[PDB]
Amino acid sequence: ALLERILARDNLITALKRVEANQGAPGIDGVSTDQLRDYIRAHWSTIHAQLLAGTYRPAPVRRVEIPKPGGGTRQLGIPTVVDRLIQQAILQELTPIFDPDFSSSSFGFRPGRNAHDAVRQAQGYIQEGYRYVVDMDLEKFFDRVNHDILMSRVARKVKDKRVLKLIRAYLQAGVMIEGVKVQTEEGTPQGGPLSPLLANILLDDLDKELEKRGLKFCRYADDCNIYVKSLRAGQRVKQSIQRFLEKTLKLKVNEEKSAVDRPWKRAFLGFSFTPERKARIRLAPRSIQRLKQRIRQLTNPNWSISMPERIHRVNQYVMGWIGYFRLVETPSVLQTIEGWIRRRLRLCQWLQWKRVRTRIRELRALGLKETAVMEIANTRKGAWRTTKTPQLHQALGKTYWTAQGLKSLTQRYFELR
DNA sequence: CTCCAGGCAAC
RNA sequence: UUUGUUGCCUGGAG
Ligand SMILES: Nc1ncnc2c1ncn2[C@H]1C[C@H](O)[C@@H](COP(=O)(O)OP(=O)(O)OP(=O)(O)O)O1
Ligand SMILES: [Mg+2]
Repeated sequence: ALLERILARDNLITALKRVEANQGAPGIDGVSTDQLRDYIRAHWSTIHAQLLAGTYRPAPVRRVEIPKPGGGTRQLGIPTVVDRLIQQAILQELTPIFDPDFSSSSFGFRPGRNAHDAVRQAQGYIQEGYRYVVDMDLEKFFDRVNHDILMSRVARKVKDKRVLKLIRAYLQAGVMIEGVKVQTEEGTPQGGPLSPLLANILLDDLDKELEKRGLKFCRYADDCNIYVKSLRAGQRVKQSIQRFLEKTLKLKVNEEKSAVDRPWKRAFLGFSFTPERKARIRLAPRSIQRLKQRIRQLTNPNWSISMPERIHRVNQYVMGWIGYFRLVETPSVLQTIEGWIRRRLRLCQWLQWKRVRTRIRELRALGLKETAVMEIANTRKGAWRTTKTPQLHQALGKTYWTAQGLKSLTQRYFELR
């Protein structure tokens, strides 16, 4: 049956190679992915037997506080490499049981689906005429998952008692706080490979309810939003759907994040929309802000890196960044921040030549005319002031940065379309 | 298409 | 320090 199919050699090797590919930091017992094979070779006889019997209670997860993009802190729960290995093996077999029967409009944590699919569908509704969003998000979503309501929804498709106990064991598994196991009454650990699937299994009913009501929506994990014809209809469905998941499913809603605003006045998966009669996809203000922040630190202040290395490091971020944000239909802002990147990249180039003699040497070598060299080389104007002067645009223009290895943001934006 | 390494995004 | 799912981007071996 199922737990036999989970523990098949072929399934465990694919689960092994995943854990090893991730190179995650060790769980509570300090064994890294680098010695996962040698661990299982030594202890599989004990592990294999113990878990199929129903007795195996897994190792408690490790608590790690990390920052979230919103502002606050996220409590991680890192299982042991073997518990990551086992959870992966469960996930690999449970996926084809549940995933085909998940909603058409569910895009989070699923294979062959991404954030772009969720945004394009969301755009489709506002483009047709449903020009008001019912934005929503849940408070501490993974932490506030009730074990009984989860396992009930798991029990619908998987009838095997051995795996239901195994999944519950991982839910039950505690946290090790300075050498004591603290029991977990509610919540799946953020860090267990099986946790995202379990999250979708619970919210599967939310999709079916919204599908039953005949509502247009796009879900990506807890970030769910429903699109409507007017604000009255949007306000109506907001508190109605709020009470559904709060009583039937028992999950709290984040009222700070949840709102019934216009779609172009809110952010959905790092994107927003435009006021236009056909609503174009644009960058969210935070998406621009985070790019700026990352470019500001990559360009060297008290940091100290080689110049061509920084061009490679900026390329490596920006080319990766535009890989995701290519979905936007506004090259104007992309042209602006590309120019801004160059102005930031001139700040380092300018500060590299501190003395005027080196400035005169480098500008003359670059091909700038002798009148322009002397006019700017010995200026009282600040570094950020001199970066936007006619002289430094000429000497260190887009032509220079392209010829010295810098990848054009807007070029690759077009080349990815 | 599967596999390897480096990265970027969403949650 | 930093786990996880999922998707893509760049290079390499089949
Ligand atoms: N880096 C991550 N590692 C592991 N799980 C994550 C990570 N980021 C997000 N998740 C998971 C766990 C979260 O409960 C779930 C929904 O994300 P998110 O809404 O950002 O956090 P949250 O729902 O726990 O808190 P919040 O109250 O701030 O919305 O996605
Ligand atoms: Mg949330």
